[PDB]
Amino acid sequence: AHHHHHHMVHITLDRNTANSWLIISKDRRQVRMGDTHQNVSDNKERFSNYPMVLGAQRFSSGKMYWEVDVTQKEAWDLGVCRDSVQRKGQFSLSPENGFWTIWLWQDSYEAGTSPQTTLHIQVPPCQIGIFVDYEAGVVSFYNITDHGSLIYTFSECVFAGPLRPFFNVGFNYSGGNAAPLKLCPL
Amino acid sequence: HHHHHHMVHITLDRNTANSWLIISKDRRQVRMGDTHQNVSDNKERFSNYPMVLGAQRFSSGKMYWEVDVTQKEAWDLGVCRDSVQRKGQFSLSPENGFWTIWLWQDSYEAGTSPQTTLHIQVPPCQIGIFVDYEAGVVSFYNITDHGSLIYTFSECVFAGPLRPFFNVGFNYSGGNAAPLKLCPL
Repeated sequence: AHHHHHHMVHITLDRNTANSWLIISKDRRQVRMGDTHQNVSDNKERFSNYPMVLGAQRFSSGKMYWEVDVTQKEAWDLGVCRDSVQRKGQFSLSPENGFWTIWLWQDSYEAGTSPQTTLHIQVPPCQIGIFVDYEAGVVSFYNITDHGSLIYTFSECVFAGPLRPFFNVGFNYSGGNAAPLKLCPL
Repeated sequence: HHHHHHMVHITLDRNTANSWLIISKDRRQVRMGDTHQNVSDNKERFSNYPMVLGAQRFSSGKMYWEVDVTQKEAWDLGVCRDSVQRKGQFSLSPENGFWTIWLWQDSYEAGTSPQTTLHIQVPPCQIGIFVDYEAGVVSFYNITDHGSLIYTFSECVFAGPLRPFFNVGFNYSGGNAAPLKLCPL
């Protein structure tokens, strides 16, 4: 269990960074993958190749905590990234590329080290806690569903500028990944 | 099957290939790399998926070729219109100019809209692809299972030249690094 709760922040999704196929709720607290290219203007901030979107918030100092609902989802990537991350084309999620993430992919939980580190989770999470300590260079992930158990911590992170909450809802080739990512209500 | 007498020698068209694809010197094998492969962007190149086309173009006749899929966790294979879109996101369907089958997360499917599940008993290691342009037919055969029929698209509206089509798939799991190979004649 942890004591990051007193550092919780209210995250909203940045529509200008969202892949053109994403459908984001009115309050910008939920996101799902849609079935068509969804009428949005071209900009350099927008992720082009993956169902990714950033939180609107920028962090250059302090301790921040937020929670993400992943109930019923078969794939997702979650964490935090540099504002400077590549938006266009193909790229790997790694600290070198400015991403500190974990994911669910094909029934396996992984930390986004390079190469990936498989995580042994006894209770599949329905909700994920994400903690960032900017000055310390720490990004931690917690299994809210299972006693706030620790999933993984990145340490000695090179943030090298502002950080952004990071989300990938994932594609849905099997039909089993339609569920949204939701930011849990504080 | 009885399509062996229509076999053609297929080679891969480098200019069409996703930029992370590693294509052998003989242009008969392809696998997913972990970085860009120092190729320049062009209008032909698939941008969003690890796809590549055969260099050959067909507007008539009967053609057959074979692809090795040994070990691979995921792939898409078949034939497509030369006019298919190369950029952005799209589904593989006849409406979009693709006649394909795939292996995705332990299920074999045909690329209809919506997808049609296949009835494969023996997991293939090699797939034979037959196209009869005039007949409007694309058929898939399980070479591993004595050439048994997998799937036939008929009443195909080819609507112009066709290209062999390949997708090696991404390798997020670490378990899909295997190449696609064009089997020797």
